[PDB]
Amino acid sequence: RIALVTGGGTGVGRGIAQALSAEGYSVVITGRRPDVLDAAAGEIGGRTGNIVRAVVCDVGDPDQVAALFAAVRAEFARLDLLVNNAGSNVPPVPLEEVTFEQWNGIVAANLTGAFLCTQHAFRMMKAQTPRGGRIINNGSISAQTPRPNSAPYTATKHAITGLTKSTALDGRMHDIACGQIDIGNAATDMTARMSTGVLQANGEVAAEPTIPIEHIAEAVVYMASLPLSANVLTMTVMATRMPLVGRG
Amino acid sequence: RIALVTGGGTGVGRGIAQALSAEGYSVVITGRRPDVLDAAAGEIGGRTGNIVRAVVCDVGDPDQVAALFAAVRAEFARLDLLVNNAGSNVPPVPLEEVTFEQWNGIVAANLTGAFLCTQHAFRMMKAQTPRGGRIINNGSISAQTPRPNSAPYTATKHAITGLTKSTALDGRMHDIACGQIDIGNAATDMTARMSTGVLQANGEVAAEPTIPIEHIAEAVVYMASLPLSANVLTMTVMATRMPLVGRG
Amino acid sequence: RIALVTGGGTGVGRGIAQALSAEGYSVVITGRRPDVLDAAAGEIGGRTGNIVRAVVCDVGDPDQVAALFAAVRAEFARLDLLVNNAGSNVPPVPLEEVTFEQWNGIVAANLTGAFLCTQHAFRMMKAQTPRGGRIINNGSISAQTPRPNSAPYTATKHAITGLTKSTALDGRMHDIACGQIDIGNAATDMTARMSTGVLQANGEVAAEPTIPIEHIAEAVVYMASLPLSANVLTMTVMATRMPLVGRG
Amino acid sequence: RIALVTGGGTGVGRGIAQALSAEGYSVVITGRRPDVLDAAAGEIGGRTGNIVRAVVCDVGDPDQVAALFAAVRAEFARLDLLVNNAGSNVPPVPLEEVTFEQWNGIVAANLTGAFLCTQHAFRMMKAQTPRGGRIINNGSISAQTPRPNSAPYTATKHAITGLTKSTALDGRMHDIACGQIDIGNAATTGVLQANGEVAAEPTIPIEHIAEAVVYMASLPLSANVLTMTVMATRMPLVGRG
Repeated sequence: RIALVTGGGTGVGRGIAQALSAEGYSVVITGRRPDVLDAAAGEIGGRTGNIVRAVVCDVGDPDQVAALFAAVRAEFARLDLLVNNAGSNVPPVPLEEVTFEQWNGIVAANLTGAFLCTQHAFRMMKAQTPRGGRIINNGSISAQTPRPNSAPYTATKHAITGLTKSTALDGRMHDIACGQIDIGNAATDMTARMSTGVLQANGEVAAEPTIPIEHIAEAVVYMASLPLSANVLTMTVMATRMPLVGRG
Repeated sequence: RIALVTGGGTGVGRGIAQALSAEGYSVVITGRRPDVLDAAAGEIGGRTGNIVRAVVCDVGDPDQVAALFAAVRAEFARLDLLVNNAGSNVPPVPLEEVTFEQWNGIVAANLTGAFLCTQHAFRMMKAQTPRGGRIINNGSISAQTPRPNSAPYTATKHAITGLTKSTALDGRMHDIACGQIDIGNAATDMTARMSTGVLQANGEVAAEPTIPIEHIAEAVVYMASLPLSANVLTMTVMATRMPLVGRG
Repeated sequence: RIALVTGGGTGVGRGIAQALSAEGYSVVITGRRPDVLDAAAGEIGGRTGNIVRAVVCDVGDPDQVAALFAAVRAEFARLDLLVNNAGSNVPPVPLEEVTFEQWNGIVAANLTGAFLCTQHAFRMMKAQTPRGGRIINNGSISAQTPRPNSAPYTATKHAITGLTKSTALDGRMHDIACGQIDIGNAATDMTARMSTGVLQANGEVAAEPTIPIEHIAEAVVYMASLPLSANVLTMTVMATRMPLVGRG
Repeated sequence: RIALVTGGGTGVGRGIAQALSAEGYSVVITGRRPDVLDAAAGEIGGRTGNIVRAVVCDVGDPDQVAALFAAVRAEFARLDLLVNNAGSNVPPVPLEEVTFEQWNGIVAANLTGAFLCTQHAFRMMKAQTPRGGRIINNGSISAQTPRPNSAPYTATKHAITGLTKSTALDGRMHDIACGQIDIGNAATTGVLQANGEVAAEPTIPIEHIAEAVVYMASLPLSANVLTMTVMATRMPLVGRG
């Protein structure tokens, strides 16, 4: 099975790529930093003995995205699983202080990118035989309830839910499944913004609990392990003790 | 670890119970049909080789649920996992023709039982040591979007979403996690091969695609396997090509 | 036009009944206490010069609900609007201390009543010429996000959302429109000035910002002003500054 | 009271502007077509006797957006109400056939414009005295449930839900309220059903949408319609597709 994980050189993406590789998949990963990507491909293929190709790619750029998918096709002929994971955040700055440059950055990375990757996945999954495949979109807890000072991130994540639905709907008759995982506070280490301090509903900065990245990878492996006729349309996996379920 | 699965003698409940047993849990299942319950317990018990107990119990009855929980406490002293699976649908009938008996019946089976068991899980989990546990509510995609002639069913399943939400909020400080699985057309092979017709949005009757019960049991196993600090707040697992994600 | 407002002798329901009457509806309000209900009807009819009829009734009781609707048919021969407003919020107690009596009462008040009335509205609205009419369900902010120690109320209000969806679906072909209003901290000037403490997400007690009942009343008048072919499917009207939209 | 309606020259926006102008608001409308915009402002103004200004302005352009709000501040010194109504759709072409231009254009129209106007509204409303004001976001039924071949539209409208929540949250302590209206089949023949078939659907007069917006804005800042869905009753939505 062929898998493509955008933003798979670092963090959650990497742990997903790693777990996917251990399960047998051939895995392509994308990122913008060749050293990081090269490194991760080497370590993961290292451990698993299975194929790991690294393509440097800006998913906001349509030519680069188109090139990425033409390379994947040229080497593997088909694509069985796409994990749309590339993203980014804005500093928690006041809403009216977000620069145009920051705004464009997050729309491209968090929404446009996931959209261009879906298009190319559709074109490949429709054409290949057997037809079909799965697309899993990395969402966020921000697809449900915002932190203060997070309009852009919160918009782009909400937009991903929309994308997931339309994709789930348009792909139905084509044996293409689409599902979304909303992630709550997954972190490799205390270097992450959750341990470093994130805004609470009252506008204060505080540290929040996190969950090992390993659990998310596990979850995604389960979503992808399903036959095309089953689908995890949405799932929320989170640090249990982080604020979310109460009023803020 | 000790697990309790209501309505675990049949269907989704049985598959969940079996999977949990194969995972090494000591499993306790409930139901109203003694033969069927024993049979189930015996079979699972055999294949896995672990303690699978069967208690005949009407989870809509406070006295029975009390006994149910007193039994569990007396044998195992603790409870790590409660799966609220007991529940039943209803043959569709025009909204105004639903009898009081039917309404009351479907409220007790789909809501009250799950509430009563949650109550007792909480009391056990808050008092046991180590303290804490996980509660998984079986909801339904009717918690999202109804079939025609299903007000009572749709209401109780929406009500489960709220129950999960409150249980999750109230349990947060006690290491008690709760999450909901919304299932879309899971069926045993025999039941699915029946091609039972169901009401579409336009009122027509037609059979729908289904998925194996195993995939739901795998998902519940995953949910349950996380440490207490992690939680699947919700997840929709479904037959990919059944109607739902588009407009009805 | 004929309108029926359950629990319309007091609070939000009384305010709605007042505004509808002011709009030239004939209004039937229901409630458990005769003196209260009678006074309200007379007070309202006074200001507007329109018929306000007070029926002392427990909408959780099937027989009573039947007499109620029979009394409505016998006098006005039609029903054009049903506002399911009767309900109640238990004073907050730990999840596991909620008595069976409390549970049955809140489920009967907050969900059963609305269903039974909706059943009879259907009956009448399908029979009359020309057919149709509107149903407005009083949901809650708790249909979205719970306060701590409120699983029963949160569950019954979530349930109303299910009810509304199925009602809207089933009524479609009969020119019956269903919509729901989720109210956030609406209060009488009397009740509001008391500064009553309520539970926050963290378990602290504090008074919260409120809004005049008059605004909910105005909202319902708008919902009902639409021809049957248009519908406010849902609206949330709330105190702008009360906690809700951020994480708790 | 000073109101600003983006895309107020035509369709739903123009209805909202008309209704607001009738309630006694001074109104500013925006659009890219000066001829249409000028004429709509004249029609409305002549009907109500109230000030209606037309600013030619593409909301996806941060300079034009800044210049627009500077003109509002210049004449009125304040803004009480922003209605983010501007927006567009993309032909029901299959998902992989949508062009990059079509994508960029709907993103700019439906999400970026709303965000940019929101920014400037915040700046003004936090500075003016009395401070605060209200922002009403025109969302869509597509923020709940998609038609086939509508990923870009469905995503951007879902994004509006995110924007609304964050605005409501960040605005709370500055006497800024923000709510969203999801419209179903405003009249402005056949559209795509869940099964891919083309069929026509019930609609609702612009007049009822405008009424709903007028209701939302009639509230004092301490009250807010956080979201509402106003729709043609008998259109598919609440059932499975």
